[PDB]
Amino acid sequence: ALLSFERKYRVPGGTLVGGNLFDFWVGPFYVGFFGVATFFFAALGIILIAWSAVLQGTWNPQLISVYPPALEYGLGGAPLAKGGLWQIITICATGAFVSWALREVEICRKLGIGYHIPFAFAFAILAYLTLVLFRPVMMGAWGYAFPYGIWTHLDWVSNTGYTYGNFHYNPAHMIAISFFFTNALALALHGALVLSAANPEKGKEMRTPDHEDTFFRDLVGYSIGTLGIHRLGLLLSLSAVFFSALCMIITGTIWFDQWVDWWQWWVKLPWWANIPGGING
Amino acid sequence: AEYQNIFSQVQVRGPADLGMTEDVNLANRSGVGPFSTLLGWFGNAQLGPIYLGSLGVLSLFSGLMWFFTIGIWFWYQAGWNPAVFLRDLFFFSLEPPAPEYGLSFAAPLKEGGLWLIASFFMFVAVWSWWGRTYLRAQALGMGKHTAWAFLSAIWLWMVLGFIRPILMGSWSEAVPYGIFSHLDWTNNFSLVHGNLFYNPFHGLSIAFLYGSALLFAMHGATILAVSRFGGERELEQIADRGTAAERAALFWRWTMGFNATMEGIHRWAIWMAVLVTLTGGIGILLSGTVVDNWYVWGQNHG
Amino acid sequence: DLASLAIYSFWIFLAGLIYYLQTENMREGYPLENEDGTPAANQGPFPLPKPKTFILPHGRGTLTVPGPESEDRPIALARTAVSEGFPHAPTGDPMKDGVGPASWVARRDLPELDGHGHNKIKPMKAAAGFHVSAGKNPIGLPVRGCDLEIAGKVVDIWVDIPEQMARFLEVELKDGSTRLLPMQMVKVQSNRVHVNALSSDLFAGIPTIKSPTEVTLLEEDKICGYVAGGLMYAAPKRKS
Ligand code: BCL
Ligand code: BCL
Ligand code: BCL
Ligand SMILES: CC[C@H]1c2cc3[nH]c4c(c3C)C(=O)[C@H](C(=O)OC)c4c3nc(cc4[nH]c(cc(n2)[C@@H]1C)c(C(C)=O)c4C)[C@@H](C)[C@@H]3CCC(=O)OC/C=C(\C)CCC[C@H](C)CCC[C@H](C)CCCC(C)C
Ligand SMILES: CC[C@H]1c2cc3[nH]c4c(c3C)C(=O)[C@H](C(=O)OC)c4c3nc(cc4[nH]c(cc(n2)[C@@H]1C)c(C(C)=O)c4C)[C@@H](C)[C@@H]3CCC(=O)OC/C=C(\C)CCC[C@H](C)CCC[C@H](C)CCCC(C)C
Ligand SMILES: COC(C)(C)C/C=C/C(C)=C/C=C/C(C)=C/C=C/C(C)=C/C=C\C=C(C)\C=C\C=C(/C)CC/C=C(\C)CCC=C(C)C
Ligand SMILES: COC1=C(OC)C(=O)C(C/C=C(\C)CCC=C(C)C)=C(C)C1=O
Ligand SMILES: CCCCCCCCCCCC[N+](C)(C)[O-]
Ligand SMILES: CCCCCCCCCCCC[N+](C)(C)[O-]
Ligand SMILES: CCCCCCCCCCCC[N+](C)(C)[O-]
Ligand SMILES: CCCCCCCCCCCC[N+](C)(C)[O-]
Ligand SMILES: CCCCCCCCCCCC[N+](C)(C)[O-]
Ligand SMILES: [Fe+3]
Repeated sequence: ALLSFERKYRVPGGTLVGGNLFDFWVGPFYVGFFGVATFFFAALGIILIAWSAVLQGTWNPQLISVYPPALEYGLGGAPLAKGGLWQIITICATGAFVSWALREVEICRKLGIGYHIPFAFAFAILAYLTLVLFRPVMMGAWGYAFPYGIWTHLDWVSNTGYTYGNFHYNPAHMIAISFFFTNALALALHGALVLSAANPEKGKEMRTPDHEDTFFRDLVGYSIGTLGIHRLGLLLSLSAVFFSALCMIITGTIWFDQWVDWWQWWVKLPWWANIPGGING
Repeated sequence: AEYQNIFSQVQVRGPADLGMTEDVNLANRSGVGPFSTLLGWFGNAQLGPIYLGSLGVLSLFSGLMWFFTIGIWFWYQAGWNPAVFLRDLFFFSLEPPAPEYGLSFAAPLKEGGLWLIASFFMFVAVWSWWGRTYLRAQALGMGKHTAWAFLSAIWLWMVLGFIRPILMGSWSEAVPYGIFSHLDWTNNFSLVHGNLFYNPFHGLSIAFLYGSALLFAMHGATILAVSRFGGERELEQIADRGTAAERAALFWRWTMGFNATMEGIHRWAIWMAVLVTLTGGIGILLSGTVVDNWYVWGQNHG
Repeated sequence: DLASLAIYSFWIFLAGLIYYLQTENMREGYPLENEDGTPAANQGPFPLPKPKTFILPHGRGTLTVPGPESEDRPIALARTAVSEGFPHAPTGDPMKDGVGPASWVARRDLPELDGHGHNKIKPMKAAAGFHVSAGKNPIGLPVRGCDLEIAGKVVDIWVDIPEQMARFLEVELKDGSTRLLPMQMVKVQSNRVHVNALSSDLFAGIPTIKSPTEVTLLEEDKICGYVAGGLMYAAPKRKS
């Protein structure tokens, strides 16, 4: 139940709520007040999803789907079977995610580490909340949120995107994708670098960080370094999610036409709008 | 508040670092570039040196030839007009030959031949750049992990522009050189293949792409959270576990009930990333060669 | 159908890969243990991988993992409950005993070496010709604790030579001796360096180094652990 080095760290303290009341573990898992809160929220939500499955008449995981209120409901309540369960399952989800972050904070405090992890997690939560809470509220209806189903959530992404033409043309979307791709590029490189040093050619000694700087300078003429690369991956992946949330919070609210047409502002700038030749003249 | 280690508070500089020698031919190394105080709030201030050599030069020249072949076409499409060039920059496109030419190199310059020349220069630029990631590791006695990882990205690239078109019977299947037009190609590819959301490899590719952002947010965050115990010194923590690596592990064990090591996280890392373009390349390669319509395939799962 | 075969095959590959990844990540800290240090009954479904050996540079030896795990130090803690899964209370002063958030690992009592075999970390005065290139120079500033009392004064920066970064501040105490404070645990301001983790009276307790121009992996762990530990254990004097 414990890693070989673990016991020296399992001291009392760090909790945010309840003092010593929930200061304990179950196997490897820390509990705390927010472990209890997460369990409650998650269990309710799972129960409510299962109830929704009964009301839908299916126990197939690829068929179970929980849809938000229809647009006609606006921002008010809906009968359980017609959007109300979705509404409650969403409260539970939010409760579970935030509780999970806050339990992470308690773990940080016990372990004497920085709060970077739950801070990063909060971006994922905010992106979620953008899709199910902020955007629907700004657009005036819960029905704009995505449904909870494996395949039906994909129908919503497709339908939402095509509502605006080819969604590729959302400029915020473009920046988001750029961070996602750059992140995966950097993850591959960080992964490969450290391992190429720790696992050198057969029989050779482990290489040093000096060798890692050297390699990358040889290759591209720059090396960010060992602190920098962990700063970079954090930034790239959090930027990806930030611009994801941006690209959606602005769609159906400040811009709601075909995203391809937004780009016309550049083409119709007075000093070249009318010059013949090219694609747009 | 607590200092968070996103930007450094104090920069230090010493003699330009010319790096490890091992088996590197030092004749082929430049001297240092300038030092960037700006860069140094976040990462390393030092620029260069870089390594030249014959493959380097080949790759670089070939890469510029690619870029300029596309740029020439763009100017031409702009009617040599500087103001039209900028206005229509994202609308210009260098397109492959039409289907009629199949895989032949017999298409006229203005109708595919230039695309082929651009593509030729790209092929040698990339592959010679790959040989470079291998050789720079070799010369340093390092493992070949970078070149192995680069190969997974190369696989998707190769599938899109070379393998798939060859298997499909024509260069007209390949991707055009242009900002907006590469996007339209992407949208059209999905439409014509029954919606890629029904391609199980596209779905995996997404899981891994999102997975990379999850994992690098996790790892980056963790290292910064333990940088107060020298956590980013990953190689010495591998060789001699410190409290940084133990608190990192235990953070995750307590949270989710399992954890990594200082070496193993970097194996989770490399695989999460390479799996993106691995599964991706397979999903695209099967499209139109074995499966016409993913939706249809999905209805039979076969 | 070929695409069916491919996807079915990929799932098999992926299960094998996860298996490989999980076992690779068991090269430290396993086998699992009970709270008394003995082998736990339930190890889970993943077995330890075949050992690998890292050749350490500069004749420092090898490391083989997995291998026999031991703390190699006393742990001043005791059970607070009659069953598994509860916290273990410090038996003495957790700051001095090096437990909880103040913990340290028994790393090699030698300095980290760069690629040439030279000490990785040096005080700036002994590093040619390293100097502050940007940001406020902390050398000379008074060092204030979370109690808002002056604990000492910055007399140097310990720098990472191959990576050209600040790693510690060397701080002189009322008695003329010095301590290292990790760079990540200080706020450099225009008129002071502020240390949130420690009140002034805990500065003397910071583990000292044995040679004044080098620091060992072991000494680094004790310093960093001790200073991090103050967040939890100095909290009575903060009040912030
Ligand atoms: C036909 C469809 C359209 C299109 C439709 C749109 C639409 C619509 C959307 C996107 C969004 C995205 N698109 Mg798009 N887009 C398409 C073309 C693409 C292409 C491409 C190569 O063609 C790419 C790369 C992208 C990529 C992008 C990303 C930038 C972004 C999704 C990531 C994200 O928001 O994560 C953010 C992360 C989350 C939301 C997850 C958070 C979950 C956490 C908090 C909790 C989960 C815990 C729990 C349930 C786990 C269970 C417990 C178990 C134990 C594990 N799009 C086409 C053109 N795109 C989405 C977006 O930006 O959303 C903000 C979006 O809504
Ligand atoms: C982010 C932008 C869009 C989005 C667009 C897409 C697209 C496009 C795809 C997915 C796909 C995935 N999405 Mg989605 N989807 C979004 C919202 C989410 C949310 C959420 C906000 O809570 C969740 C839980 C999921 C989860 C799912 C998974 C079923 C699937 C694999 C993702 C993955 O590996 O992620 C990376 C993270 C990890 C690798 C960690 C592992 C955690 C995963 C496996 C969580 C599983 C949860 C699921 C089974 C529900 C469990 C809830 C239970 C009741 C507890 N999506 C929004 C609406 N999603 C892919 C798919 O194949 O769908 C069929 C796919 O092609
Ligand atoms: C309307 C659009 C379609 C769609 C059509 C496509 C198509 C088509 C493809 C993808 C593919 C992908 N899609 Mg999709 N996709 C859509 C829906 C989405 C959504 C969503 C709705 O939220 C998401 C998240 C995604 C996500 C993704 C990615 C997982 C995947 C690309 C991975 C990658 O890293 O490529 C980026 C990496 C590369 C391209 C490799 C780069 C290679 C190197 C060698 C290039 C060298 C460059 C160098 C020469 C340039 C020099 C410049 C430097 C300064 C030196 N898709 C919808 C359904 N998608 C790809 C895939 O594999 O699918 C199976 C793909 O071909
Ligand atoms: C911001 C950058 C990226 C990121 C970072 C990130 N994610 C995080 C954290 C961080 C740093 C972790 O600390 C935390 C973690 O513990 O990781 C293992 C986590 C986490 N990110 C997770 C998943 C995840 N993150 C996502 C992605 C991202 N996370 C971003 C790309 C995605 C995507 C891209 O779709 C997924 C699916 C979990 C593994 C974990 C959080 C686990 C958790 O909150 O558990 C508490 C609650 C439960 C156990 C389940 C509650 C169930 C609900 C009550 C009901 C279900 C409702 C749900 C809305 C239905 C969804 C249906 C789907 C079909 C759509
Ligand atoms: C496998 C997952 C991800 C991945 C992995 C990956 N990519 C890789 C690598 C790996 C590990 C390599 O090691 C290699 C690399 O060297 O990285 C730094 C690379 C690489 N991936 C790159 C880009 C890239 N990767 C992509 C993404 C991905 N790569 C996936 C997300 C993408 C996307 C998302 O579309 C892009 C575009 C390059 C940075 C690099 C490959 C370098 C290369 O092949 O170069 C060939 C061409 C040239 C040498 C020059 C081209 C000409 C330029 C257009 C002009 C620029 C000016 C010039 C540099 C100045 C010179 C002038 C002088 C005369 C002064
Ligand atoms: C300012 O003006 C100047 C001219 C000075 C500079 C400006 C230049 C400009 C503006 C250039 C712009 C470049 C752009 C916009 C290009 C971007 C292209 C994109 C987005 C690429 C996307 C996809 C690329 C792929 C998938 C290509 C794949 C290529 C291959 C796999 C190579 C295939 C090999 C072939 C067909 C050759 C066959 C030869 C043999 C070996 C038989
Ligand atoms: C521990 O080593 C790490 C660093 O420190 C030595 C880095 O320097 C780099 C390389 C940094 C760069 C230039 C990012 C590459 C991606 C882009 C944005 C093109 C990697 C991969 C890394 O692992
Ligand atoms: C709201 C979505 C429905 C919840 C799905 C339940 C999770 C079970 C795991 C899904 C795996 C699918 N599978 C392989 C069983 O078919
Ligand atoms: C992808 C990052 C690009 C790095 C830029 C390349 C910097 C190399 C500097 C070499 C110049 C040396 N110098 C000053 C003698 O000319
Ligand atoms: C490196 C290990 C990470 C593995 C993550 C696996 C996520 C599974 C995603 C399900 C994809 C479903 N499907 C059928 C579309 O392929
Ligand atoms: C992709 C779905 C992931 C769900 C599985 C979560 C993995 C947690 C495993 C940790 C189990 C720890 N323990 C000791 C209770 O076995
Ligand atoms: C795709 C991500 C799947 C990761 C979950 C698989 C590993 C979790 C269980 C590991 C067991 C931990 N344990 C019992 C050895 O401590
Ligand atoms: Fe790392």
